[PDB]
Amino acid sequence: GPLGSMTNINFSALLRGERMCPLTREIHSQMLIVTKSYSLVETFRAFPRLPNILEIGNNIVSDGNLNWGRILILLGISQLYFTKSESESERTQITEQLERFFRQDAISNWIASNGGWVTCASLDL
Repeated sequence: GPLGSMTNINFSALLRGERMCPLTREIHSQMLIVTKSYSLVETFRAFPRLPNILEIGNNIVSDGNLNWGRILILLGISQLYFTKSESESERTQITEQLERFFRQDAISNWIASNGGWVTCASLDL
């Protein structure tokens, strides 16, 4: 049979911020730029203690639009939750919640029709 699905971005490597392939490393850099530029640390305090990244991602497309900045905001929020986590169970759930968001057909199709993650990595922020 054909090759089964594989992740485009390694979200576990992204959020652990250690070993990363070049594309994931550049997305990480972009995520931190957006985190600082949009003061995400400050707004993050108003989010719930218990992460629900799928809900947050679906909130950010509630108006029916998507763009790479919104994706980087979602990642940056996910990173703040991941950093604040105190168990491997929570960290795994955050990563699984992220993967579930990006595997939704509309999100996946948007990424593929808007230049892929390489185009995200290449934005001049």
